[PDB]
Amino acid sequence: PVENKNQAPAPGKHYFIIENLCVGCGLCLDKCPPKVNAIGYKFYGDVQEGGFRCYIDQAACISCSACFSGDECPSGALIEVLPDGEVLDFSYTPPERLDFDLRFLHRFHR
Amino acid sequence: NDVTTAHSDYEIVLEGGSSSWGKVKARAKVNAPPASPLLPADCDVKLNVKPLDPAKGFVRISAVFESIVDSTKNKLTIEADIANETKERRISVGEGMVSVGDFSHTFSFEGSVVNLFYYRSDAVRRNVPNPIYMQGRQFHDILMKVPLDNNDLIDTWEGTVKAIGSTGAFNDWIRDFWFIGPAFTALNEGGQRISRIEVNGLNTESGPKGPVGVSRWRFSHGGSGMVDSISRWAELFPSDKLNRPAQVEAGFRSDSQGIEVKVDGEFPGVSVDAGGGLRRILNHPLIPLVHHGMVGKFNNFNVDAQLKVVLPKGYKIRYAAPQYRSQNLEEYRWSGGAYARWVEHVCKGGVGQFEILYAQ
Amino acid sequence: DVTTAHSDYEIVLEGGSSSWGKVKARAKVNAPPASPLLPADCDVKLNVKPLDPAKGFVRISAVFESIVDSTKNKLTIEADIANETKERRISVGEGMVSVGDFSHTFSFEGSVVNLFYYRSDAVRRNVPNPIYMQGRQFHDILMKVPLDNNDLIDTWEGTVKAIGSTGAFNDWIRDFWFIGPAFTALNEGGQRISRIEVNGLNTESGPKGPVGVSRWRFSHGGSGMVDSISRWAELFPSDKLNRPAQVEAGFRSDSQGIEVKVDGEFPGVSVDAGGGLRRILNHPLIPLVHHGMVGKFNNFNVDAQLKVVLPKGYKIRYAAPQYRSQNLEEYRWSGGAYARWVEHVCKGGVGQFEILYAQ
Amino acid sequence: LFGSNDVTTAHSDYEIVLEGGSSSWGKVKARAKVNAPPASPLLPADCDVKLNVKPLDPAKGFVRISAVFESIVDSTKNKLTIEADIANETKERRISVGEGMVSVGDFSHTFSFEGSVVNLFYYRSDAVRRNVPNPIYMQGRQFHDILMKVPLDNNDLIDTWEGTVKAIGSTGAFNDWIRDFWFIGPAFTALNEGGQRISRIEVNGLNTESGPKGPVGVSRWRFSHGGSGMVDSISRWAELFPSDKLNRPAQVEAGFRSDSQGIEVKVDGEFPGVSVDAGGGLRRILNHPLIPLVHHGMVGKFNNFNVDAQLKVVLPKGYKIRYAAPQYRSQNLEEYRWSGGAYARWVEHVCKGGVGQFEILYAQ
Amino acid sequence: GPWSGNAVHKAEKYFITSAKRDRDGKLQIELVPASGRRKLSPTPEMIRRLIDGEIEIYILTTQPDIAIDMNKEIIDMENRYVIDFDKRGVKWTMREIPVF
Ligand code: BCL
Ligand code: BCL
Ligand code: BCL
Ligand code: BCL
Ligand code: BCL
Ligand code: BCL
Ligand code: BCL
Ligand code: BCL
Ligand code: SF4
Ligand code: SF4
Repeated sequence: PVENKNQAPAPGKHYFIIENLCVGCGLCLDKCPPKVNAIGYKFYGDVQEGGFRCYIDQAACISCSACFSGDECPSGALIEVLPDGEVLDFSYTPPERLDFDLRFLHRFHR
Repeated sequence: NDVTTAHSDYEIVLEGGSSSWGKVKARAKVNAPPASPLLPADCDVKLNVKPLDPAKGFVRISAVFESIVDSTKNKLTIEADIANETKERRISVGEGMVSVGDFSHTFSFEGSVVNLFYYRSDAVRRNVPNPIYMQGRQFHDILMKVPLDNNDLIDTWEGTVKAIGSTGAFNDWIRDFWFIGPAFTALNEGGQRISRIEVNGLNTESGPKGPVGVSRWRFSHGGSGMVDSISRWAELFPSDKLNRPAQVEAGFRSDSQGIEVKVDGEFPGVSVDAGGGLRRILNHPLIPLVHHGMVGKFNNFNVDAQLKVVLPKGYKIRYAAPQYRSQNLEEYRWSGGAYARWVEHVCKGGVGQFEILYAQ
Repeated sequence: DVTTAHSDYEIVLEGGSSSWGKVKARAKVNAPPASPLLPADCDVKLNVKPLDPAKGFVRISAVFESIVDSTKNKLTIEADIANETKERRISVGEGMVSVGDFSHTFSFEGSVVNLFYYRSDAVRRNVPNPIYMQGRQFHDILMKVPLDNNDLIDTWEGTVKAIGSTGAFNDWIRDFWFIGPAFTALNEGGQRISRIEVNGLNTESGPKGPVGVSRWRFSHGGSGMVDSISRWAELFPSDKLNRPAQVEAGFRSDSQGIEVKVDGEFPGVSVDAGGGLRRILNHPLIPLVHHGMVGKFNNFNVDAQLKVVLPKGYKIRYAAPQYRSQNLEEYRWSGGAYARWVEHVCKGGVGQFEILYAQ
Repeated sequence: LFGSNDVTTAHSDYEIVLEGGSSSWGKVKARAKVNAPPASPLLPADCDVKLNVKPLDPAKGFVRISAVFESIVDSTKNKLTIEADIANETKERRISVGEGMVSVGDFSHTFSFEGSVVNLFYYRSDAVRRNVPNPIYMQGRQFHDILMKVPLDNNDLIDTWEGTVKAIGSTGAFNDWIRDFWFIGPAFTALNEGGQRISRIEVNGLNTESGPKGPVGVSRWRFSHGGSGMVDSISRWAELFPSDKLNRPAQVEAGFRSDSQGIEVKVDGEFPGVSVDAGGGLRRILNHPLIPLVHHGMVGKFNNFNVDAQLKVVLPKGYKIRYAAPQYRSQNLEEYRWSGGAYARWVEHVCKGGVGQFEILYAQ
Repeated sequence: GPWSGNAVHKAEKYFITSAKRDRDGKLQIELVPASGRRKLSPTPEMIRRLIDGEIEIYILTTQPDIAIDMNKEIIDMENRYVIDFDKRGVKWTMREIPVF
């Protein structure tokens, strides 16, 4: 009989890099502001065999997190340590899955 | 004419910094009839929380339930002071008023809730990064006082005195009384088991303007992990995260033609740190999911849903499951597709997860 | 093909001097039944005659002839039932089961005290239409069963041995009581039955040899969703009964589908919701939920129509989704919204269909 | 026109290869791909279940089962391995001696258990078995007396054991509230929704013993699992246990992979109790246990779906199909394939939890 | 296979935080996966996984060196540390700040 009013428009930090893992691509350098210059190349030997790696100057590097948030690392050397101590290779790693294939017996994929 | 479709818009505006303090704006309309023998059923509920004292840890919450059912107006207003004494024990001091039609009774209450988890293993918290099913038990001890200022109310108190003093099985049937109708089913569909109550005291002292009936009683809620009150007790009460008066309005109107819902409000605790540096929009409490599925299974529907999560600037979503359809460079939008299937899932009682992980 | 259920419903009401009504319902659904035994052909005939309305004793004859898995089983009951008080009812009767070749007789004298948990005038004044009225039903039934078959004698000996031991036999008789999902239906309907109390298991001499004496009490629950406690006076219109009332309902269920035929002439179809308004009796909720648990199991399109023939001089005033068609004295609910409500109640929806008619 | 649009799709295949003669053996290969979201609060859940079983010497019986569950849930690796010798002492009792190990993420613990399960129907009437061809519902109750011993090598085990020791003595309501703990998730709902009732456990006294191979917590407890009648674990005690049919080893390599967009189920198995003899010389595929159907009903009613289901019963050359309702779609000379129409309706019925019959009677 | 989990790592990469040598040896040596959401302990089942090859634990450098001589003292190239003294363990090197 009686009802109340309604409206509803719905309907109608201290980042580190593991030189053992790093391969020296330098996208961290591109992700770093030029004013800081924290990422730097360190040369070890022949360039074609891996050669140079990259390093962070902890004093110069002040909590930008652009490198890791960009998630551009192919090698996973760009790691982030946390105040509690956990280490991150990637911002979000895919979950590990128990992989086993599906083949219907009567369907064409058997 | 035969098609029944649900049109819903959702907006989650998170705020920057460690504290979430998010705003939720939800609109919903569905053509399916409601599962209520009394129709039309209209309700307005206003929940406002205010920080009474940060040093004492006292928060103040006022809930105003205004409802119209079968042309009858009911109003349960309740102002309460919640205080976290310990991580297990919590205290409450409050006053309220229930006015149904011409009848109205005011109540006051002192209440201690002691929530104890059964298992405090470090192994589980060490292994599982996202604990959902946490069993436990909540012991409520409530001393509630009501002025016996009405003759019918006095009759109720007198009859209850004799009922308690006459039947020893009253502690079992009081659950049937308390869980009026389908509620008694829902507790079994949500993993909630309720122990027989214990009436510590049942006495009456008189105030100069009228008598006051005082009843102290205890009961034991028991959660098998699915219960939000037990498993998410810490996420339940973000008093430390609350410094600004938060508030939510929620009104749903249910004619036989359709149901219209509007829920607009800001509150803290929307996003919590799930570990790994990614803030997670909080896991869906499962009790609402199953209890709403109880009525949502009753009819089929087409799904037209749209969620618009407004991230604060500088943050990006790293995980969404299902994926967001469109992005406005700050707002992540889930419209249709597997999100529609998930909306169907949760409407009908599904407890599937919707992992929104976002980070700096 | 596709599961499409065709249901033709019609109710015809007398008015003023009678709350009586004649109901015809023909349902056919293509979905398979949820019976572990597949073929089930059951016929039910309930005939209530007013033996004496002044005494309150009305005689209910109930025959249930079922064929399940090529097993014919026939239950029959005859009971004189009378309200001693508004809270207590008393029944005296006899019947027998005819399961397959086995058949056993039972003479039952029962008393059901249906007490409300609370009876508040404050509740009665506002929120007028009471649906979820909670209460407790105390049933006390004395059963006399002649012990004739040696297997029956063995069963009697087994139960008298089971009551000698097994101190928890009263609680476990609940697990025995409900053959299948009925124990789940207890919670789905909201009723919680307490442990029974066996006042006496004894033998007694009689013309048919010994007669097992079994006096026992139990307690039907108090959620309020169950309608036995909520509408105690509505289910039993002894005063409104003056002629024999007859309901013949039968369902034939094969895996290909279920076909239901109901023809019920009964009193109590019209209840005055308010001054000057007559309402169709509100839907009981326990049947809705108990059949919804079963009907949720398959998706279906619905073809439903409801024909209401009123007493002459009455018109429909207020209605959950309005009538699709109106001939003089005849109203027809069909189309979209009524089909929505039918799909709602098939799957367990307890939503209302409030049809109010007035002179 | 039609209603209930925007349905998902589930594609399912089943194959039951029966063995002729007195051997009631069967080979069940099932596949399923469901595009509906799962009901997992920790959604990315993939579990592989390897149930091997071997015939130990049948002089006393004691067939040996070996279950390996490996479940990755929310990128949490869990593994439970149990090897146990089980023997039907009498028709009503069963006695087992076994060992096992759980391992979640990092924490693992090994247990050695012995168990006496006394299963009793609430009634055994000659009239019932005389009048009914097949009683699917049967009321009864199991009594498990379980003695489980766990070395407390890990500190988590020690803390939990101390907590349990304090709890069993501090609270007598423990016997009740342990049931609240016993159901980790919605299993408490499935208990009453499935017709099962669980009595308060009766502790016979859990005690610690000083073992040379680490201290061992030895807990003896008995619990009563009563059934309304739908429970396969009670009503079908004669079945569930190939007491004499295990003349050959048997295996199951089941598994599922569940994630935000779907569910992928693959079952390979060889079971000795697929076929049940019936009266009149007829043999049938065993009646479906109803606890699976009902417990699946809770999650099966969460989305509207259409099923494309195929089933092939590879019947032995010596048998011809009978009393198949729904009827067979494709008829080979020996094989029989059910698909579509009424069978699809039955699949949609049992996916949502409908306890319906699919009578398939094969005979000579 | 490779797509499940972090695609770089063949085995589950479990870095070792600097939990060390502060209270009776600190047997609760913190093992953290590349996902980093959980924080596990070096229980014998983790050692079973590590000897199974499914997981691989690695020691980092830019931190208080983790029981570097108490876990194992083989320092031929300063990275010959093994838990069960026959492990074939691998150490992650980070001369992050000390190098120019
Ligand atoms: C609901 C499931 C559980 C339950 C779980 C909890 C939880 C959870 C809490 C309490 C708390 C309380 N419980 Mg309780 N409790 C239940 C049943 C009861 C019953 C009863 C007979 O029904 C009684 C008398 C009590 C008694 C009480 C009080 C002692 C105390 C404060 C109440 C209050 O302020 O409410 C005021 C009224 C409301 C605000 C109305 C709306 C309630 C809903 C649940 C709020 C949901 C919030 C929404 C999702 C987000 C809102 C954002 C807003 C900005 C806040 N409980 C059932 C069994 N109880 C609190 C405490 O521990 O006190 C010490 C507490 O934290
Ligand atoms: C489809 C569902 C998913 C799944 C989804 C979830 C979700 C969702 C949750 C968990 C939770 C948990 N799950 Mg899981 N999980 C799955 C598979 C597993 C497997 C496995 C098969 O290997 C294991 C060991 C576990 C174990 C666990 C724990 C890590 C945790 C509960 C802690 C606790 O209190 O438990 C106590 C459990 C018991 C009291 C129940 C009884 C235990 C078993 C059944 C006893 C019988 C064992 C054996 C067969 C008997 C014979 C031997 C005897 C010795 C006689 N899950 C499946 C694949 N899991 C919860 C969590 O992490 O909580 C924080 C949670 O929220
Ligand atoms: C007396 C009630 C209890 C309590 C009971 C619960 C319960 C129970 C739950 C929450 C939940 C939440 N509560 Mg609380 N909570 C308490 C105290 C607080 C306080 C505070 C400082 O006072 C705050 C700020 C919060 C804030 C929050 C959020 C963190 C969270 C909801 C997240 C979300 O996005 O919701 C989205 C917002 C909504 C959908 C708006 C709902 C608005 C309506 C008016 C309230 C719900 C009505 C409910 C359906 C019906 C109640 C009818 C009963 C008969 C009373 N709670 C008090 C002490 N709260 C949930 C959560 O996830 O917990 C971890 C949850 O399960
Ligand atoms: C998919 C959705 C489908 C659908 C799905 C199904 C399925 C699936 C099934 C049914 C079944 C039935 N459906 Mg249907 N059904 C549909 C549409 C309909 C429509 C309609 C729209 O017109 C109607 C009228 C019905 C009606 C019916 C019934 C004829 C039948 C259940 C019989 C019953 O009453 O048992 C009532 C029986 C009980 C009361 C027994 C209780 C047993 C216990 C052990 C005893 C306890 C004590 C006892 C109650 C005490 C009584 C005491 C006395 C009062 C003194 N369906 C929709 C469209 N329906 C069932 C069927 O036919 O089975 C063969 C079934 O499985
Ligand atoms: C159904 C919910 C309640 C219930 C509520 C009631 C109510 C209400 C009444 C009884 C009554 C009786 N109950 Mg009872 N009773 C239940 C279960 C039981 C059980 C049992 C094995 O579980 C037993 C032993 C009994 C015992 C008894 C008898 C002593 C007595 C008369 C029975 C009769 O004649 O039946 C014959 C059965 C048939 C007529 C079939 C009944 C079918 C349905 C349930 C009702 C008929 C209406 C139908 C929908 C439409 C047809 C209209 C026709 C004109 C009748 N009840 C459950 C727990 N019981 C009566 C009384 O109080 O006795 C003193 C009474 O008024
Ligand atoms: C929309 C409807 C969809 C659908 C939607 C869903 C949803 C939604 C869900 C599933 C789930 C599942 N579905 Mg499905 N599903 C459909 C149709 C199918 C089909 C098919 C097409 O034929 C198949 C093969 C399946 C099969 C499955 C499983 C892979 C899975 C349940 C696992 C289970 O058994 O755990 C067995 C679980 C247990 C035994 C419980 C263990 C815990 C308790 C506490 C302990 C119990 C007792 C213990 C084991 C005793 C041990 C000791 C004794 C000595 C033995 N569904 C339909 C078409 N499906 C669920 C799943 O797992 O999601 C990940 C789920 O959430
Ligand atoms: C699940 C439903 C019932 C149940 C019904 C049964 C039945 C029935 C049996 C037992 C048996 C046992 N139960 Mg139990 N039991 C349950 C709950 C429990 C719980 C608990 C969750 O707390 C525990 C600890 C136990 C404890 C135990 C042991 C004492 C005993 C041997 C276990 C073992 O060998 O398992 C080994 C573990 C398994 C093999 C894991 C997988 C379990 C599933 C159910 C097997 C499915 C078989 C599949 C369909 C076909 C396989 C073919 C393959 C080729 C083998 N039960 C519930 C209440 N229990 C047995 C007994 O009596 O021992 C004396 C027995 O026969
Ligand atoms: C400890 C557990 C109990 C037990 C519990 C049960 C229960 C309960 C049931 C069976 C059923 C069956 N069991 Mg058994 N059974 C026991 C002993 C045995 C042994 C043995 C000699 O060890 C064998 C070989 C069998 C074999 C069989 C068949 C006779 C039958 C299934 C036929 C069918 O077609 O399956 C085809 C089935 C498959 C294709 C699906 C298999 C699915 C998964 C792999 C196993 C089921 C459990 C659950 C879904 C998954 C794991 C959950 C937790 C991790 C434990 N049982 C032990 C003692 N068994 C079922 C049956 O129909 O009974 C009449 C049934 O419901
Ligand atoms: S965090 Fe900032 S300063 Fe450090 S390397 Fe990255 S961009 Fe440069
Ligand atoms: S992105 Fe990775 S590989 Fe490239 S320079 Fe940075 S750390 Fe090295």
